[PDB]
Amino acid sequence: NDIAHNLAQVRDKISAAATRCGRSPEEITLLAVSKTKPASAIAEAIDAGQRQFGENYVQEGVDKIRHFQELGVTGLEWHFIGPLQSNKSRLVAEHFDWCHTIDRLRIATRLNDQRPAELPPLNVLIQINISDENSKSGIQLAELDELAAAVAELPRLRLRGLMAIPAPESEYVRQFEVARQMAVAFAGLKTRYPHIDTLSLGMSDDMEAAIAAGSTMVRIGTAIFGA
Repeated sequence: NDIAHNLAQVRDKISAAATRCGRSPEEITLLAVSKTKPASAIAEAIDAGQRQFGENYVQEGVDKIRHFQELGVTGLEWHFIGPLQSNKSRLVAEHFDWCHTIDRLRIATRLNDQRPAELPPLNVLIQINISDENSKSGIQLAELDELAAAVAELPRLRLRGLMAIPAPESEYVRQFEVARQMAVAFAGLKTRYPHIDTLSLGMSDDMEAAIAAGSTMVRIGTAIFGA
């Protein structure tokens, strides 16, 4: 396919979905999910104006980060959106700008400790397992207040909101209901904690329900880079 054309098509759908439910299209960040795609494909996306990329595997993501740092491309934002094992946390703390997958205090404390002080604080989301019994990633909502309080004190992290990967769901009604559960948790978090502004929620198949429910960031891979 053509990455530049796909990017425009995805941005159009995001913009339409926001407009339909009265939201401004600027409220929704497109996170281009480049896992398993070569740097040359990311390079095409960059040449077409895309600046935020999400990677699922640490060494793959760090190799790409270094590649575009050495080319001297600036303005990029790299999000780690895969599960994080403790033996790979240092590479994430030293190179990524965001991490969506905080689901236990020890991994956040490791990231905090391994983040150099000269870098900006690592932007982190707490991941909720909202509806997926087949996943072991993410916390239950009942554990959120406690974990958020603990994570919030880490000086080299910045708690920015929540992420979830709901169980696959074909019914729009259930897509919206599950997404609203996350939006409701997001809003409650936003009242007490400072600078809560990111709800990472939604991919191609549930994009409309996620945006209608209150997502601020959709994660799109196949529809941009192909399969």
